[PDB]
Amino acid sequence: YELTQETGVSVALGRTVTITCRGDSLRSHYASWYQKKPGQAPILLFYGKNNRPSGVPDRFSGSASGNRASLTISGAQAEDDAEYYCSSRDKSGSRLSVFGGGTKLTVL
Amino acid sequence: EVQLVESGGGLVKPGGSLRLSCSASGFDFDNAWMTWVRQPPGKGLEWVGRITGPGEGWSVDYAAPVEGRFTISRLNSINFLYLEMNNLRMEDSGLYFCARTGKYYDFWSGYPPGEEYFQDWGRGTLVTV
Amino acid sequence: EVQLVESGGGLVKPGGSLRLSCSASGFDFDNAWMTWVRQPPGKGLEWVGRITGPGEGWSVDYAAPVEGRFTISRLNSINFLYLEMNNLRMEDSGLYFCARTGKYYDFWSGYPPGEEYFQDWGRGTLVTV
Amino acid sequence: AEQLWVTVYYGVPVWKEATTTLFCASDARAYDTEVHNVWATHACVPTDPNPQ
Amino acid sequence: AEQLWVTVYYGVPVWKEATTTLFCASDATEVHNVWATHACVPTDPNPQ
Amino acid sequence: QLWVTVYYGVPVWKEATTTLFCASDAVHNVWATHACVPTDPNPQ
Amino acid sequence: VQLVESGGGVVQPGKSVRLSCVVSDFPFSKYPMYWVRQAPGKGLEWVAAISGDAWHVVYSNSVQGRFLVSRDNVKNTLYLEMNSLKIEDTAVYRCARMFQESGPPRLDRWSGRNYYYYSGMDVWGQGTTVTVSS
Amino acid sequence: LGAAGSTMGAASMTLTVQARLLLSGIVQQQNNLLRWLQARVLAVERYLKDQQLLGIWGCSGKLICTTAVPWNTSWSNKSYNQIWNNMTWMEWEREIDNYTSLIYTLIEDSQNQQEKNEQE
Amino acid sequence: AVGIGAVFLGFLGAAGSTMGAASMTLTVQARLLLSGGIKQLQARVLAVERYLKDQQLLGIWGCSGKLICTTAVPWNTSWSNKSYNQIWNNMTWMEWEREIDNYTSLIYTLIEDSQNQQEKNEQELLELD
Amino acid sequence: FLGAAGSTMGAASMTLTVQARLLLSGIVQQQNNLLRAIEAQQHLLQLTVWGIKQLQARVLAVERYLKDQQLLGIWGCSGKLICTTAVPWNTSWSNKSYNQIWNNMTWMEWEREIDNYTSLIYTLIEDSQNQQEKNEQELLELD
Amino acid sequence: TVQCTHGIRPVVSTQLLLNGSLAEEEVVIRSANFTDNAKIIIVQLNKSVEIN
Amino acid sequence: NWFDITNVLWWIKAVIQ
Amino acid sequence: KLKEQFGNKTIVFNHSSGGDPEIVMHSFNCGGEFFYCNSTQLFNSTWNTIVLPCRIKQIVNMWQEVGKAMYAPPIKGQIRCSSNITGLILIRDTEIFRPGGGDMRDNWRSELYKYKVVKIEPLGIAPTKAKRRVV
Ligand SMILES: *[C@@H]1O[C@H](CO[C@@H]2O[C@@H](C)[C@@H](O)[C@@H](O)[C@@H]2O)[C@@H](O[C@@H]2O[C@H](CO)[C@@H](O[C@@H]3O[C@H](CO[C@H]4O[C@H](CO)[C@@H](O)[C@H](O)[C@@H]4O)[C@@H](O)[C@H](O[C@H]4O[C@H](CO)[C@@H](O[C@@H]5O[C@H](CO)[C@@H](O)[C@H](O)[C@H]5NC(C)=O)[C@H](O)[C@@H]4O[C@@H]4O[C@H](CO)[C@@H](O[C@@H]5O[C@H](CO)[C@H](O)[C@H](O)[C@H]5O)[C@H](O)[C@H]4NC(C)=O)[C@@H]3O)[C@H](O)[C@H]2NC(C)=O)[C@H](O)[C@H]1NC(C)=O
Ligand SMILES: *[C@@H]1O[C@H](CO[C@@H]2O[C@@H](C)[C@@H](O)[C@@H](O)[C@@H]2O)[C@@H](O[C@@H]2O[C@H](CO)[C@@H](O[C@@H]3O[C@H](CO[C@H]4O[C@H](CO[C@@H]5O[C@H](CO)[C@@H](O[C@@H]6O[C@H](CO)[C@H](O)[C@H](O)[C@H]6O)[C@H](O)[C@H]5NC(C)=O)[C@@H](O)[C@H](O)[C@@H]4O)[C@@H](O)[C@H](O[C@H]4O[C@H](CO)[C@@H](O)[C@H](O)[C@@H]4O)[C@@H]3O)[C@H](O)[C@H]2NC(C)=O)[C@H](O)[C@H]1NC(C)=O
Ligand SMILES: *[C@@H]1O[C@H](CO)[C@@H](O[C@@H]2O[C@H](CO)[C@@H](O[C@@H]3O[C@H](CO[C@H]4O[C@H](CO)[C@@H](O)[C@H](O)[C@@H]4O)[C@@H](O)[C@H](O[C@H]4O[C@H](CO)[C@@H](O)[C@H](O)[C@@H]4O)[C@@H]3O)[C@H](O)[C@H]2NC(C)=O)[C@H](O)[C@H]1NC(C)=O
Ligand SMILES: *[C@@H]1O[C@H](CO[C@@H]2O[C@@H](C)[C@@H](O)[C@@H](O)[C@@H]2O)[C@@H](O[C@@H]2O[C@H](CO)[C@@H](O)[C@H](O)[C@H]2NC(C)=O)[C@H](O)[C@H]1NC(C)=O
Ligand SMILES: *[C@@H]1O[C@H](CO[C@@H]2O[C@@H](C)[C@@H](O)[C@@H](O)[C@@H]2O)[C@@H](O[C@@H]2O[C@H](CO)[C@@H](O)[C@H](O)[C@H]2NC(C)=O)[C@H](O)[C@H]1NC(C)=O
Ligand SMILES: *[C@@H]1O[C@H](CO)[C@@H](O[C@@H]2O[C@H](CO)[C@@H](O)[C@H](O)[C@H]2NC(C)=O)[C@H](O)[C@H]1NC(C)=O
Ligand SMILES: *[C@@H]1O[C@H](CO)[C@@H](O[C@@H]2O[C@H](CO)[C@@H](O)[C@H](O)[C@H]2NC(C)=O)[C@H](O)[C@H]1NC(C)=O
Ligand SMILES: *[C@@H]1O[C@H](CO[C@@H]2O[C@@H](C)[C@@H](O)[C@@H](O)[C@@H]2O)[C@@H](O)[C@H](O)[C@H]1NC(C)=O
Ligand SMILES: *[C@@H]1O[C@H](CO)[C@@H](O)[C@H](O)[C@H]1NC(C)=O
Ligand SMILES: *[C@@H]1O[C@H](CO)[C@@H](O)[C@H](O)[C@H]1NC(C)=O
Ligand SMILES: *[C@@H]1O[C@H](CO)[C@@H](O)[C@H](O)[C@H]1NC(C)=O
Ligand SMILES: *[C@@H]1O[C@H](CO)[C@@H](O)[C@H](O)[C@H]1NC(C)=O
Ligand SMILES: *[C@@H]1O[C@H](CO)[C@@H](O)[C@H](O)[C@H]1NC(C)=O
Ligand SMILES: *[C@@H]1O[C@H](CO)[C@@H](O)[C@H](O)[C@H]1NC(C)=O
Ligand SMILES: *[C@@H]1O[C@H](CO)[C@@H](O)[C@H](O)[C@H]1NC(C)=O
Ligand SMILES: *[C@@H]1O[C@H](CO)[C@@H](O)[C@H](O)[C@H]1NC(C)=O
Ligand SMILES: *[C@@H]1O[C@H](CO)[C@@H](O)[C@H](O)[C@H]1NC(C)=O
Ligand SMILES: *[C@@H]1O[C@H](CO)[C@@H](O)[C@H](O)[C@H]1NC(C)=O
Ligand SMILES: *[C@@H]1O[C@H](CO)[C@@H](O)[C@H](O)[C@H]1NC(C)=O
Ligand SMILES: *[C@@H]1O[C@H](CO)[C@@H](O)[C@H](O)[C@H]1NC(C)=O
Ligand SMILES: *[C@@H]1O[C@H](CO)[C@@H](O)[C@H](O)[C@H]1NC(C)=O
Ligand SMILES: *[C@@H]1O[C@H](CO)[C@@H](O)[C@H](O)[C@H]1NC(C)=O
Repeated sequence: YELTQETGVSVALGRTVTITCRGDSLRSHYASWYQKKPGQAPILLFYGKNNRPSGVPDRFSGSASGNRASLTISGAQAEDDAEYYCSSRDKSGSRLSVFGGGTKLTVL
Repeated sequence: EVQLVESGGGLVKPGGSLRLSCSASGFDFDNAWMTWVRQPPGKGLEWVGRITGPGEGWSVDYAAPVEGRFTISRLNSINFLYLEMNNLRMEDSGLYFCARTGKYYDFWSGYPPGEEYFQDWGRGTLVTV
Repeated sequence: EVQLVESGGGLVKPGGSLRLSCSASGFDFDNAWMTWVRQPPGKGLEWVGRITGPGEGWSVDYAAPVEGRFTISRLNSINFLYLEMNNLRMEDSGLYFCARTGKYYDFWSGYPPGEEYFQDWGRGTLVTV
Repeated sequence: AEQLWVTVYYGVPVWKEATTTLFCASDARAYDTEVHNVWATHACVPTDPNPQ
Repeated sequence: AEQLWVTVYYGVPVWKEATTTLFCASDATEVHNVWATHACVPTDPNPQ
Repeated sequence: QLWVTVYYGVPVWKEATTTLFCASDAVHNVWATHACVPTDPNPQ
Repeated sequence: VQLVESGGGVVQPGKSVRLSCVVSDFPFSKYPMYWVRQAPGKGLEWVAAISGDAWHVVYSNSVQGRFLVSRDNVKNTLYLEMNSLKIEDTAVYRCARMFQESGPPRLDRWSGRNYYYYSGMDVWGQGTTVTVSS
Repeated sequence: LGAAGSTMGAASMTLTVQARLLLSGIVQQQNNLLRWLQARVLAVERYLKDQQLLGIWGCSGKLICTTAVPWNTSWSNKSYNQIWNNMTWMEWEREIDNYTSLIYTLIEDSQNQQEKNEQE
Repeated sequence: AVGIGAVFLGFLGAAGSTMGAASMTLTVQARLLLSGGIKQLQARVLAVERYLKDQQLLGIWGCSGKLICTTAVPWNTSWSNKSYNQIWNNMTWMEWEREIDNYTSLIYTLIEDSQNQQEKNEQELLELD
Repeated sequence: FLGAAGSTMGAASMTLTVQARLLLSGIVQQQNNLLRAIEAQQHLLQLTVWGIKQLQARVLAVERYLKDQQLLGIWGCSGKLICTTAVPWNTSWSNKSYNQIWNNMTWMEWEREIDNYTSLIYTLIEDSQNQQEKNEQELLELD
Repeated sequence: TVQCTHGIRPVVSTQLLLNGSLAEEEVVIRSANFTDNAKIIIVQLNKSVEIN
Repeated sequence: NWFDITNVLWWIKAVIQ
Repeated sequence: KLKEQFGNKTIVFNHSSGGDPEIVMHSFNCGGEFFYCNSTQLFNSTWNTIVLPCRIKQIVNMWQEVGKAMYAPPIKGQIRCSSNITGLILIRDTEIFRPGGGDMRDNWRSELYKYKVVKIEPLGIAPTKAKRRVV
């Protein structure tokens, strides 16, 4: 999984947490971010350099520097307790896509 | 109001074939890029392949472990997406998702071919090999 | 293997009408220029008119003593050539030939519109006025 | 999603029940020559059908 | 060679032999004649 | 100049002597249905 | 015209031969053919029939599935191949032409199904004889 | 028949209403067959006369269609706005009734018998 | 002394099949709709008077002479809760014309006066340039 | 209108530029004057033997006109006179060569050449082209 | 779907039916309510019974 | 064509500098 | 096959009754000739070469209308017609079956127990994504 994510990250309820995603392809390509809970379809949270899809709460933001990309949940809620995946090119200039390993975010 | 329902998943012996379907609603299926994503058991999301639209000639791209075995197609007349799988292996098994695919490219910082994102997903259909 | 068979010739009163046919075979009739030539009795060959092909818009040219009375046409679907004659006179009578028409133009000495030559002929059909 | 528009079709194989007029279509051999067969009324319609 | 295609011509000069039912045409009044039966379509003196 | 445009559907009329058909509103009357068609829904 | 056969003789049960009837002069693709079997001292039994375009084949019930017929309109031949031979098949085989001409198949409008007309026979070949014994 | 008093440029908006109700009108004869159709058969023949005639005139399906036939002012030399924004349709028919069959051969020949010789 | 099996299709032969299989079959129900002691004649007019009506309604809709055609009238999802691929792959026509029986009058008014009336005043006034 | 019934098929297409010699025009100039309403100026005065026969005469004028329009209507050839199709000619129908059909042949003899095969050609236009193209046209409007 | 119905000989007889048409090798008997007393019992027997 | 669009834009970005 | 709709008991057969012999005795035609035959012998009861006395009349009523009546004297010689039986008409009334019958439409109901005539409604509409080209 050339896109590397944290296995697990905890956050106190109400507090702010940032999950990151690293890979060589991120030096050339943005990432997009998805929330998934078991038994449910994934949810597009954030993509591009600064794009959040309507209906997604403002607590979510994406950002990018060097070879890493990161999602920040400001003021984590109970609903936010889920799996988060990033997705991007697998190599620079690729027509193919790839997913990170996925970060389990338990809310404390 | 977008709705995607995968189907056709089931138990299959190694080496066997299988055909997953996806009924698309709620948007313009015809010009929409579609993608197949799977989740193996106890593992994360994995990109399988994606079919493009008219301008791209309905070109399709495939993940390496699946290239040559799998075939993605569409019949735009009834807004169905398909996934033809041949010569399956244990690791082919998981939950298979179909998802509306958006294209993104920022002009001043972008690098071709920009990036693809998955705005709408279905519930998935279970493949057991 | 080219074959041309004229038909439709016969006895007709002065002032009358008549329609000669020509069935073409052995070559590409469609893009071929065709020409009508007649031989009055006890006289020599006489150029009647010629229809061109597609690039020329099926344009037709006519001999002066015949311009206005005669009409040359084609139905390329069954490789037939036609000659519609109206208001005939004694001197309209003779033996009527149809012939595949070739175009010739030498670059360095030529003068437009070069020259037309008659590579294949039929046996003719007899017009009596 | 997409906009849909109505599309006309002709010769669509459907039916409703109706009550119409059927017609006699009898035998047509040996109806001539004194055969005033009142059922045939001299071979009502001479079809001799090929019942496909 | 040229792969031939089907062409429909409407107005070909063909016929067969057939049977039919006919109708009168009288060329002309109180209508009380047995044969003439002036309840009948009038003719046309066109030479047809 | 003046070119002659064809018009189909122009509402003009002659006078014609022709056949009408009777419509009677609606037991075993001779005018009921053995002469005419049944009941009149609406005149316009 | 001339109408004979070939390949006749005598074989065992369980065997398989194929005769060869050859016509002479009439256009062979125009006409259908037949096969008939006269048992010695008995009447006649119809055997088989082929269409003119070699598309329609109708067999007798007794010899159903065992035999085989075919045409070759270019070589103007007529074959009767046989399988699973029994002793009661010992009789005289005859090659025979339809009396009338036949047309092409008909294709009734109301149901998409063709029709091959079949009528009887005028020219019997003198025919070979196959005997099945030990 | 509502725009029968309109000018020829104005009554053209009611062309659809006249065409629809030519055939059978509103449907009478409310299935009362209880207890003798030549007038019913003629109305179809009046209808099928015209649709075939618009079929020969290259103008089936339409209501208003153009041509390649120029006008001949010996029919009526009355110019454009002398009639168009000045006259109804009953009067325009009473100017062209003598010339009617003469118009029909010219529309037949020089518009579709002509354009049959442009097909190729 | 005749007989062979089916070749093309039969009359009403697709009337238990799906729409996607019956849509290639319409000509057989299209041909035999017209051809087939006064009481024969009273049938020979009703068979005509039904044919003209169905011919006439295709004429008004800008759809005369074609077997199928499309319009620009939008399908209204209030008319059908059926999904798309269920219609084109599962439902027969005989069932289908019990389901939209009530809406039929709304449909026919919303073809003519909606579009093909409107596609002539728009059509006639695309001149002047 | 039968003026070229002895002419050849390669030559009868020349005079067929007149509207099959104004074929259908002879009907409308007839039924304008068949519908002389002297029949309505009498109500036939009775029911007569002729009016029984005229009624059976006008029906065949109605029906056999329609059977020629409908078949032209279904073939994607509505109202035209010479239209081409997409059906390939099969040489099994006629092994005559090209010029013999056109330059060297009548019409009514050519009827008896393919009067057997005629009905197969009828189905092989509709289900091969005019059923077929309408679906492929509708696919080209899906986009 | 047939063009035309099968053989119907319109014979006239009470209390039986003579030159009729018979089903396959079971006997089938139909009626309207088949519990009601004043109905008609239609009998179709699988074989023929010859009469002189 | 998307894969061409991105390429042409990247090129334009390169050339205009 | 009379049995399997109720129990397994009490089947009988009984002869007809009621009125003048034209509805009692068995009626049928035979080649331009009319027969009224006695059929009482045919209906003995059961449990879980017969000769019948036939009678011939000449003045014969029309089959259902009252009023007019046809008539036919026969041709020369004797008359013979072999025939068949593929059905009979009974009534209900230990459960009594008697040969009833007053309508040969029921005979034609036995002949036409399969058929149904439906008209084609060939025109139909459906939606899709396509659209007429508009300029
Ligand atoms: C279209 O289809 C129709 C059919 O379908 C129809 O339409 C459908 C739509 C359906 O509705 C369907 O129901 C319809 O029916 C086709 O019509 C068919 O056309 C053919 C012709 O092409 C007809 O065949 C002919 O029939 C006669 C008998 O038919 C009569 O009766 C019918 C109906 O009752 C009439 O319609 C018909 O007109 C006749 O009156 C048949 O006898 C003919 O055969 C003889 O003549 C030919 C021609 O000579 C012989 O063929 C030759 O054979 C020799 C020998 O090998 C060859 O060397 C030659 O090459 C060959 N060909 C030619 C051109 O010569 C044929 O063998 C036979 O010849 C006779 O043979 C006998 C026996 O040998 C011989 O008798 C001998 O005499 C001598 C001296 O006397 C000695 O005594 C001998 O012992 C003795 O045996 C005799 O002299 C020979 N005579 C001659 C002249 O040679 C002919 O086949 C067919 O009837 C007709 N109908 C049907 C239902 O099929 C139509 O063709 C289709 N259209 C197309 C374009 O294909
Ligand atoms: C122009 O028209 C042509 C003719 O049209 C015909 O007439 C018209 C009037 C109208 O009715 C048309 O409908 C009609 O078709 C068109 O030609 C047709 O083309 C189609 C192709 O689509 C042909 O269909 C093929 O049919 C073959 C035969 O099927 C029959 O036979 C099968 C069994 O075959 C039999 O096997 C035995 C084995 O023993 C043979 O016996 C041997 O015969 C020897 C020779 O005599 C010898 O004597 C030996 O002793 C003897 O053992 C026997 O001969 C043989 N039968 C034949 C006829 O040869 C049956 O299973 C079947 O039910 C039927 O009875 C098929 O083999 C073939 O399938 C094969 O080919 C496919 C494509 O080539 C291939 O994909 C398959 O995998 C398979 O290998 C086809 O199905 C049809 O026959 C043609 N018609 C005629 C009359 O021949 C023509 O198409 C058209 N032009 C155009 C451009 O379309
Ligand atoms: C149930 O179905 C059966 C058979 O399916 C019917 O039985 C047949 O009924 C008909 C009608 O009566 C019988 O036809 C009659 O046959 C008489 C015997 O003719 C014989 O002799 C001639 C001499 O050449 C032979 O050709 C013939 O084959 C017989 O061998 C005829 O004499 C009758 O003709 C009379 O009427 C004509 C009409 O004008 C007179 O001109 C004659 O002079 C003559 O008087 C008549 O044709 C037929 O025989 C019956 N078949 C049998 C008994 O096997 C049943 O009728 C039917 N059931 C009912 C109730 O109708
Ligand atoms: C779908 O159609 C309705 C209108 O059809 C109505 O409902 C039918 C079942 C029948 O009863 C008809 O007679 C009706 O006219 C559209 O909804 C209407 O929108 C207008 C907006 O101006 C509103 O005034 C009406 O009340 C609505 N009618 C309703 C809700 O029944 C609807 O817009 C159509 N949908 C599309 C996509 O065009
Ligand atoms: C379609 O409409 C019917 C009712 O239509 C009315 O009655 C018909 C006889 C005909 O005259 C129509 O033009 C009328 O408008 C609906 O039938 C109802 O169905 C429900 C449940 O099935 C039942 O309770 C009602 O009694 C029925 N109505 C009547 C009047 O009896 C039917 O549901 C409609 N179908 C659709 C898909 O809209
Ligand atoms: C009648 O219905 C059956 C199904 O009930 C249809 O059979 C299907 O045909 C298609 C066409 O090849 C196949 O893809 C399906 O697999 C078939 N179904 C099954 C269960 O095998 C049949 O086509 C229908 N009849 C007609 C004339 O369409
Ligand atoms: C019909 O036949 C039956 C029985 O074959 C007749 O009924 C009895 O016949 C005997 C013989 O003479 C009489 O003694 C009886 O009085 C008859 N009736 C009863 C109820 O037993 C019957 O008479 C014959 N005729 C008719 C018209 O039914
Ligand atoms: C066609 O005209 C023939 C006269 O000319 C012949 O035509 C060619 C095809 C050769 O057959 C050759 O013998 C002659 O030059 C007639 O003989 C014939 O009957 C005509 N009709 C046809 C072929 O249908
Ligand atoms: C028969 O037709 C040919 C073809 O046009 C013509 O030459 C000939 O004059 C015609 N026959 C007669 C007797 O006119
Ligand atoms: C009828 O007359 C009135 C007044 O004269 C006029 O305003 C009206 O527009 C006329 N009708 C038409 C259709 O022009
Ligand atoms: C039509 O115009 C021509 C001139 O092109 C003229 O000769 C002719 O007289 C005009 N028609 C009539 C009926 O006057
Ligand atoms: C038409 O011509 C006649 C005679 O030349 C003339 O009196 C009349 O004014 C003309 N009308 C027009 C509109 O030109
Ligand atoms: C229309 O014609 C009438 C007829 O008399 C006339 O009074 C009126 O002035 C005309 N109007 C125009 C605008 O030409
Ligand atoms: C039209 O023709 C009739 C009959 O020839 C004639 O009486 C009438 O005056 C003509 N109309 C004109 C305007 O000349
Ligand atoms: C139609 O779809 C349903 C799904 O709800 C399915 O159960 C049914 O089998 C389908 N019909 C046919 C004829 O297969
Ligand atoms: C039907 O007929 C067979 C003999 O053909 C007979 O064995 C059987 O009993 C009959 N069926 C009934 C219900 O009697
Ligand atoms: C049949 O038996 C009796 C008589 O009509 C009645 O009570 C019963 O309801 C009937 N059953 C039906 C009509 O289903
Ligand atoms: C026969 O009837 C008895 C009692 O009425 C019942 O127990 C038995 O099951 C019946 N026989 C059959 C085969 O049903
Ligand atoms: C049968 O019915 C008749 C009357 O139709 C009656 O007289 C007779 O006694 C009955 N027989 C039996 C065994 O029920
Ligand atoms: C049986 O039928 C005969 C026929 O004559 C009848 O007389 C008798 O009453 C019936 N019953 C018995 C038990 O014999
Ligand atoms: C009628 O039956 C009796 C006795 O059963 C017998 O003697 C006689 O020959 C039969 N007659 C016929 C024509 O069957
Ligand atoms: C009458 O029954 C016999 C009994 O075998 C049968 O052969 C015959 O065909 C039947 N009659 C008719 C007209 O079917």
